[PDB]
Amino acid sequence: FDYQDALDEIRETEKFDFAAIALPEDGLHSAVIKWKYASGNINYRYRMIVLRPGKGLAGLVIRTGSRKIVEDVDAELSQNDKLGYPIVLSEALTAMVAIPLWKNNRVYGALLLGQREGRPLPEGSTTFRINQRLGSFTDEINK
Repeated sequence: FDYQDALDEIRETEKFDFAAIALPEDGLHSAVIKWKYASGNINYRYRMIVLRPGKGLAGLVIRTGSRKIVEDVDAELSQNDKLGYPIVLSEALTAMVAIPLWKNNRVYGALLLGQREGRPLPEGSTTFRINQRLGSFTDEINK
């Protein structure tokens, strides 16, 4: 209440083509990660993404608890990497920053900021800060 709006603000203000939030959800005998919120999406395929623990770009970020930066998806990610990151394929991202969302002293979800069509990541994305901009969540800085 309301994460969609905040997501739009960040994407609109920081000038990204795409933004999304990954959060934990209850599954049968296993918690899963889904892309619950999205801004500037080109289709609705991301809604169908269900990730087992540790999997996907979101899972990589949740596991390491530190941000992941990809200036150029095409050149930096292997075929295997790309296949294992469905939202990247689904949204046609050519560059992206993924940031761990921390609730309390625990890594919780992930914020993805992405670009399309070869548009570079905005200058300063490397030290983008979640705190006081996404409700309760903070990033890995000061952890």
